[PDB]
Parts: sequence; C-alpha cells; structure tokens
Amino acid sequence: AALVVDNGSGMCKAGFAGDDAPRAVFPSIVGRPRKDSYVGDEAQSKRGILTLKYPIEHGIVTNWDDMEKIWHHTFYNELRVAPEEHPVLLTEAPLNPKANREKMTQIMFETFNTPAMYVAIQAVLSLYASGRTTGIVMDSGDGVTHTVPIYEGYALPHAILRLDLAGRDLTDYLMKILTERGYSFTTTAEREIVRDIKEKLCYVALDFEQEMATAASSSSLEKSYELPDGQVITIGNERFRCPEALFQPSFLGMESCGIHETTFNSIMKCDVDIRKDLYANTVLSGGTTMYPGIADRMQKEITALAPSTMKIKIIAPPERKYSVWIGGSILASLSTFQQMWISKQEYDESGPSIVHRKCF
Amino acid sequence: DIAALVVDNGSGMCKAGFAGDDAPRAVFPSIVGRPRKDSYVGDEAQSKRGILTLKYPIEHGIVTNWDDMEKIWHHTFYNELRVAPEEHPVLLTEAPLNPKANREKMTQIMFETFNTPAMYVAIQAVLSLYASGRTTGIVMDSGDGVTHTVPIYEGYALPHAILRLDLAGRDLTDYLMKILTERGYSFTTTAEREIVRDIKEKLCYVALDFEQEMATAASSSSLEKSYELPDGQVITIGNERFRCPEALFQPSFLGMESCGIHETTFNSIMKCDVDIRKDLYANTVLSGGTTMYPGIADRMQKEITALAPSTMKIKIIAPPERKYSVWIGGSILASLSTFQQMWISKQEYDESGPSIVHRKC
Ligand SMILES: Nc1ncnc2c1ncn2[C@@H]1O[C@H](COP(=O)(O)OP(=O)(O)OP(=O)(O)O)[C@@H](O)[C@H]1O
Ligand SMILES: Nc1ncnc2c1ncn2[C@@H]1O[C@H](COP(=O)(O)OP(=O)(O)OP(=O)(O)O)[C@@H](O)[C@H]1O
Ligand SMILES: [Ca+2]
Ligand SMILES: [Ca+2]
Repeated sequence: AALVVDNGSGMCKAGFAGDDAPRAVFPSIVGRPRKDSYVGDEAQSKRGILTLKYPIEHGIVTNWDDMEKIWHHTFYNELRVAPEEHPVLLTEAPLNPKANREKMTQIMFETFNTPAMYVAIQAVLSLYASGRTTGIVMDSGDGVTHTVPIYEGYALPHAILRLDLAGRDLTDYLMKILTERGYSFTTTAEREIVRDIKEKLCYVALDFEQEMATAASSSSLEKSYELPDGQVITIGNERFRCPEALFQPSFLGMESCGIHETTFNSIMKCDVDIRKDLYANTVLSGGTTMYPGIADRMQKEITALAPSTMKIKIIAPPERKYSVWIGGSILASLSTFQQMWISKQEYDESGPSIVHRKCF
Repeated sequence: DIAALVVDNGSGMCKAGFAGDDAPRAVFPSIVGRPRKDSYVGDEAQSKRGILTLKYPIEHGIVTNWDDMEKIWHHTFYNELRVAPEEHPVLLTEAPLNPKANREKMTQIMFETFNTPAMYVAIQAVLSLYASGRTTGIVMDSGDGVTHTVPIYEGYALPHAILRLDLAGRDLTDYLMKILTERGYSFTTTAEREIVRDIKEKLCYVALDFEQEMATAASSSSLEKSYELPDGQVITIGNERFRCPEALFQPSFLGMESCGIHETTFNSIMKCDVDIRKDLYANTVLSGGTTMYPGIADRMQKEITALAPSTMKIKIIAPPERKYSVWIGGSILASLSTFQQMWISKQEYDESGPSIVHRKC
C-alpha cells in the first residue's frame, strides 16, 4: 500500500499509510566526498570526509539533485521498497511555489516511476490528524514556523505567515546561554548534548518575568543533566529562557513578532466571519511545540490579544511531533481518498502541471 | 459589492440568480428552438412552438449539444438576468459523473465566448448537501430527466458509489397521462400536458404502505380529490394520486427493469466503505422537484430501514426548500469570503488553456 514521505528542513519522516508512526526518521542531509553520496545518519557518521548540504532550507527545497538523493535513500534504503510499486504521498511547505510542486511530480514519475502520487500541505495534514478541517495550525519545526489558517479543507494563502525562527535557532540559543554559565559546547557531538537538554529539560514559563524572579531567588527550578561519561551539568533559568525566544524573538537578535502575535495576525488576516472558528481551533504541531507549558502560554497570550468575547482554545495533541506524518497516513489509508491519487496515465497525458488539482 | 452569478443548468429547467439571494431570480425551460432572429430560448421558444424545431441540449443532466447550450447561457445573462457576464464571477453546476471533456468545454465557453473574470463548477449534489448544512451524507436528487444517488464524504463526492437512474419527473408525468386515460380522460395536446403535470404537482402523494392504500382507495372515496380546470371543468382523481409517484419505488410500473429510488440509495451506500455508512444512513438528503411529493420522506425512511442493518440509525432529511436546494447551495457557496480562493481566474485561463479545469481541484 501507499508510501507517506514527510520532507522536513531537519528530518524526513517515512513510512506506510495505515501505520501509527513513520518507520524511518532521518536527518535531511546529503554528503558528498572529494559511493559518490551518502544520506542521513550515514552522512553524519562520515561528516569528516564529506561536504554537507541541507537541500531543504526553510521548508522549501533549494537543491534538486540532493533532494532526489534523499528520496532515493528513503525508498531503496530506509523503507526498502520499490517506488514503482507504491502510491506515494509527499508533503510540502505552505506557500510552496508551483514550480517546485511540479518538479516534485516530475521526479516521482520520471525518475521513480510511481504508479500514483499526491502532494499535501503539511499544515493541512496536521489539522486533519486532529480530526478537523477548519482551524489554524501553528507548525514549528527545525527550520521554519508557519501559521496556517484553514477553512473547510482550504488553506488560505493571503493569511499564511512565515517565521524563520524554529528548533535550530533554539538549540543555537541554548548553546550560547549555557556558555554564559561557564559550559563550553564547540564540537558537533557537544551540540547533540545541548539539543538533548533542550528536548528534556526546557519549558515555557507562563509568566516569564516572575519565573526569572523565582530563579534569581530560589534553586527550586534548577535541574541537573547527566552526561554519558557521568559528568552532571546544572541548568537553571536557561530552562525557560531558551524557549522564551519563541515569544520574544529579540532574544535571538531577530526583528520578528513572537509565535503568539504571529498566530493572532494570521487570524486577523481572515474575513471577520471565520475568526470565531479559528480562535476556538488553534492547533499546535511540530517538534518545537513540544515544550511543557506551551499550550497554557499560547492560551494566555492569544486571550490577551483577542477581543474579550472570543472562546480561545489551543489544541496540543500528544502526537504532535509527527502529526503531519500521521495525517498523511490517515489520509492515504482512507478508501474515500484513493479517488484523489494522480496516476502515471494523467501525468503522461497532462504533464507535471496536473498536480495543482491537489485538494490538500 | 459585486455579486457572483449562479447558474444551475438542468434537464428541464435552468435556475439563475445572484449569490447571496434566497432564490434564483429566473427559472425557465431548458429549450432552444430554431425556425426553418434565428433562435429562441425558454418560455419564448415554447410560445412559438408551432414554427420552431425544439431541442433539449441537456439530456440526462449532461450537455449533448454545445451550440444550443451556448444559446441558453447567452439567454441567461443578457435576457433573463440582464447582466454583463464579464463583470461577474460565474458559478455553474454540473451533473455527477460529468465527463472531463464536458468540463473543459464549459470552461472554454465561459472565458472565450463570455469573457468571465472568474468561474467555478460544482457538482449539483454537493451543493444540495451543502445547502442542508452538511459536508458528509448521501443525496438523492430527482429532477425532470434523471435521478442520481450521490454519496459525499467530507465535501467530496464518491464517483465509484454514484448511481444513475434515468427515471424522473418527465417519466412520472408520462405515466400519470397514461393512467388518467385509463379512467376516461384525454390529455393529448401539449397544452393538456401542462394539466397533467399540474395535477402531478398538486394532488399526487407517496403512500406509506402502497397495497394498504390501494385497498383504502378501493373501499371508500375518502382519497378521491377533484381538480378544477380553468374553463370550470372538474376532473376527479383517486388512486392515481399515489400510484403515479409509486413508480419511483416500483419502476416496473413504467415497464422499466431498474431498482426503485430506495434500493438505489441503499446500493449507493453499500458501495461505500463500511466505516462511513453509519454517516450516510444518518444523513440521507432529498433534492429536486421530483422529491416534492408529500409522504416521500416517511416512505424512504421505512424502505431504507427495511433494507439496512437493524442496528442502523436512519434519517431522511427533506428540506422544505429542496426544489431549489442545488441553486441555494450555489448562492451560499459563492457568497462566502473564502470562495475567491476556490475559483478560477481570467489570469489562470490565459495561462493554462481550457484544460485548467482538471487542474483546479
Ligand atoms: N521534546 C522536544 N522539545 C522541544 N523541541 C523539540 C523536542 N523534540 C524535538 N524538538 C525539535 O523540533 C525540531 C524538529 O521538528 P520537526 O520534525 O517538526 O521539524 P522539521 O520537519 O525537521 O523541520 P521544518 O518543519 O522546520 O522544515 C528539532 O529542532 C528538534 O530539536
Ligand atoms: N411540487 C412538485 N411535486 C412533484 N413534482 C414536481 C413538483 N415540482 C416540480 N416537480 C417536477 O420536477 C421536475 C423538475 O425538477 P428540477 O427542476 O429539480 O430538475 P431539472 O434540473 O429540471 O432536471 P435534471 O435533474 O434531470 O437536471 C419536473 O418534472 C417537475 O414536474
Ligand atoms: Ca516539518
Ligand atoms: Ca437538477
């Protein structure tokens, strides 16, 4: 049955429609020496002898030879399947240019000979996975954050906002502020540590200025992190300062609005009629929305921006790290969907532009 | 505020109006007549029946003559609605299972002949379900020329599960004409056909239990009703009242092989995956003039209930405004703020030719 490939700036997720989870998740990295290319964990573990390139920049593909290598690796290496035997559902960023969507289609039929394929907007899948066709998706990943208003299955272009602030940026920041504390993480292995601390110990303060005040006057918020070798390194206010940068992006030297303001602006950019539904259906997705306390904080921040009237509801599924993928698995495994596949016949008739009839 | 145009093409009648309105402004017979000014459409063509050759360009929901359909749309814009079509977006409707080739042509005509700034094509059934406030359910749409059963799920018609029944209003009027002749009335003239139709629309009803009602008709006159003609001549009608629309359930009455409307609906539901049937059974929506019979909803309820698994919650929704529910759906859909995203622009037409319509969604 169908393949589901969720291309990401940091990681790709691949598996089979109908499964609870992707069977493979690997770094979106292509390495070349001076075999003539390696992808993923294999490339990383040969870092010292390969030139590394990241083909997906901020959700958008910028190098097509490398992206084809990732897909080749996905099929013949990770999933160990013949692509000419399975329908393939691929995902795309919001506001992906038509030119890109056509190239994806071209590669699938012409290089991989897929019998059928489809391209869905990642955000629409996340909303789908939550059992909705209307709402606003806040998707924060490794490379980008998007706020994507959706109404009855239709993502609204005029109202989509992009924020080039995500996971990398947060890991980068935690690295910087731990250095402050007297720790040093210059190597690439030491970066894996920082990222681990970020994913295990960080959290969003409800009230940031009080949280600062508590930390300055109490140790009740400090937690210790144990390294492989047994070395324990203590983390204090950097636990909540790091993710705070999502709400106060000046922390990273950036001249952009927080995630909360950006969400509000996206809603505000819609016709006054559907806002009630967007406000009451704000859905969080992506690894960078995984911090404890984030949903409470969003609730409070949006509440503060929105008219008093509005019921505000933030939905933060526990499955949200993979909600894009799980959406793809749900969509591609419905019999009611098998109608929506774009076949080799239609492509050899209409060519790469037929893909724009994606209703997802 | 510039309102979009909503044109519901139909086998018997076309309905036209402006998005936002409760109702189409114009409803007129889908007829193009030509003599042997060189063409007339609608009521104007009928009233000159004697000197024109009338043709029906929409046979069973599907356009079969493009020259004539073009005339119908010209008449709609410039004659019935009195608008320049290049000032307004146009939403047109199409039958279920409309071939790709016909969609292309519709699109071509709109941009190339009528210079519309934007257009959109919706499946009639999907609009009926939409007008009822739903995105999931099954629509039983019975009109003048055709009956379709159309399962829809989350805004999407399931074409594999769509069933077509070439039995509708025309067939029922023809039948009532036959059985009224049985009793000793003559309705030969086309004028007189208007009478039979009128009787069909005013006095007919669906019996809940047919055989029972036959016996009621046989044993007292309590079911007889009299119809008065313009000239004052009264004609009485008894069992023909319910026998006529019964043909929808028992098509053998018309000499036809086909299953009834209730079987057809059931089969359509059965053709769908089991994990959605619960929803289809609970959301069965009736649309089209031929579903206007009193008693029809009760009868469907009982008939489907008899066919369906016993555990199943059956619900037949028969809106009062169901004669125009297709149109009302179009007017709802086009009056939406997010409609603009959904349509095809003039810009996209210069770009991707008339095939743009398989590339829309
Ligand atoms: N428990 C966690 N808490 C905080 N952040 C996390 C957690 N787990 C993963 N992340 C972060 O989420 C990011 C990856 O998430 P995701 O897979 O949604 O993004 P992506 O799809 O690779 O990239 P993008 O969507 O930006 O193109 C990484 O930066 C990672 O550090
Ligand atoms: N009140 C009524 N009771 C019974 N039948 C009616 C009533 N009103 C209209 N009809 C019948 O319905 C038919 C017209 O239906 P409608 O306009 O919904 O469909 P259409 O678009 O003309 O046909 P098609 O579905 O084939 O495209 C005519 O045969 C008409 O006599
Ligand atoms: Ca992603
Ligand atoms: Ca109709």
